[PDB]
Amino acid sequence: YNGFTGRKITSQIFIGPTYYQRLKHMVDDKIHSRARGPIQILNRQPMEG
Amino acid sequence: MIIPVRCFTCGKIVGNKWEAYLGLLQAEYTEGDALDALGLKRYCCRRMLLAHVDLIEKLLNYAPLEK
Amino acid sequence: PYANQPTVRITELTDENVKFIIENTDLAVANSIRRVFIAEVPIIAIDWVQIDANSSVLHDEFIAHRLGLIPLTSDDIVDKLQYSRDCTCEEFCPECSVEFTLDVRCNEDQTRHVTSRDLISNSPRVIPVTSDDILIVKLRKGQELRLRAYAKKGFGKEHAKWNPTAGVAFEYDPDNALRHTVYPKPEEWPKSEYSELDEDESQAPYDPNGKPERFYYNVESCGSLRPETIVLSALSGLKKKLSDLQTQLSHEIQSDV
Amino acid sequence: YARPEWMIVTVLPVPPLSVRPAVVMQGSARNQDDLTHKLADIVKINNQ
Amino acid sequence: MIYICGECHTENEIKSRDPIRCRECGYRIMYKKRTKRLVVFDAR
RNA sequence: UCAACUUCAUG
Ligand SMILES: CO[C@@H]1[C@H](O)[C@H](n2cnc3c(=O)nc(N)[nH]c32)O[C@H]1COP(=O)(O)OP(=O)(O)OP(=O)(O)O
Ligand SMILES: [Zn+2]
Ligand SMILES: [Zn+2]
Ligand SMILES: [Zn+2]
Repeated sequence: YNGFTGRKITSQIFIGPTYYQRLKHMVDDKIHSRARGPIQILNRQPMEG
Repeated sequence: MIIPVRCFTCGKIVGNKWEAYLGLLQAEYTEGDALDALGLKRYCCRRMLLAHVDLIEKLLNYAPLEK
Repeated sequence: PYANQPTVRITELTDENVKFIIENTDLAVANSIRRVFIAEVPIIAIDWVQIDANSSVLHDEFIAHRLGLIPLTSDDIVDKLQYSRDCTCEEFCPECSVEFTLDVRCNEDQTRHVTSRDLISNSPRVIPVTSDDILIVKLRKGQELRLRAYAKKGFGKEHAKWNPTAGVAFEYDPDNALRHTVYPKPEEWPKSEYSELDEDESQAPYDPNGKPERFYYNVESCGSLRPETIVLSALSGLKKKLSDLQTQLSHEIQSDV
Repeated sequence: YARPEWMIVTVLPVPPLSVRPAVVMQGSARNQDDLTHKLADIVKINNQ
Repeated sequence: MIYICGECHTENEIKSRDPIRCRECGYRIMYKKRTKRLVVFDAR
């Protein structure tokens, strides 16, 4: 049954208990942004990482 | 690590049923019959007890940092 | 041009369950009543935890999580209690919250099962649905858990800890006569418990003029609120949301004029 | 712009310190660039 | 501060610039011990 | 708040 409207979904949906794993890759570890931050000595270009 | 309070899918309290489940398993009851005796009806709640691994007992073997 | 008059028939009433049928109502109204059951019925649950000492294996925020999920009796005073935002006093006070305390130490050799029974409330009306018990943590000898908690009014839209219900079963058209679900092979499909069809007939004949009515509900209580009062509070809360909407609408219409 | 004799190295250009920065650790020590070490070797051999 | 011993679990008070050795057991691993200030946890 | 190197992962 559709959660928002309550109407039965016309196509019957495949449901069951499946085992799922949470991989170590998480968005908080990957989000990054740069704006005139630290700069390397030799190249005098923005740093890496 | 320890039996979750409340089934994830619906929210029925399953935290109070682990010790009773283990006792019923010791009695003779099959896993399904014990789950029925505890009142777990939907397969979402039965997954909570059936698939639970109680690691808190293994962690309690290590001695506490402060005694 | 006006609202239909709904009718209710309660089939089952037990301390944990209410099975009822609402007839002559719209699908939207019925679904939103179910939605309010799940998300917009106020309840009392722990939302502030301060752990003085936690030497248990579980970390502090794990303990706080488990304490928040513990149901608390909220039958009468949840309507009296105010939200923390509404209360004039800074932080929390008897009117906006309830205080619990836990002081457990495993002095004995045998493992001590800290349960919801060990939580002690300052007001007798809120108790952790103890009258087994929910296991907060297991303590080895020499391990101690001491904490103070404050429980506040809230509803399930904020957090699932405030859900007053376990599973709301909602069904309409038990025998498919509006063809809202089109079975590829109707015979393979199990009959509903509310189905009135004979065993030979898999589906009722298509009703071209039909509209979803006679909705069947089974509301299971989590123990915090009685299953009857979950439904009554949901109806009242939906009515209050509509009335607030109407007040704001009238004010803005007056402003436009 | 280029005479064949100028190809043979009689004067070795020593790059500025910007080209070969001094690599500082904790103020306790200053490692030197590979170019600085190679130039030190060249100076030693030239003096010998 | 006061450091709890790793092995014998007895609090010992070690001044700054002092070797990290528990009295009466000699273990060289100490732990800083929980803070007096209290942190609020939302049960969520 | 350095730099080289390696390895391991992500597309
Ligand atoms: C579809 O093409 C992409 C891109 O070409 C880019 N890519 C990825 N790895 C590399 C690499 O090593 N070097 C370069 N240059 N590009 C690379 O990744 C390719 C696919 O790889 P995949 O086949 O694993 O994608 P699934 O089919 O596996 O997707 P699921 O169902 O998991 O989501
Ligand atoms: Zn469940
Ligand atoms: Zn207050
Ligand atoms: Zn020691």
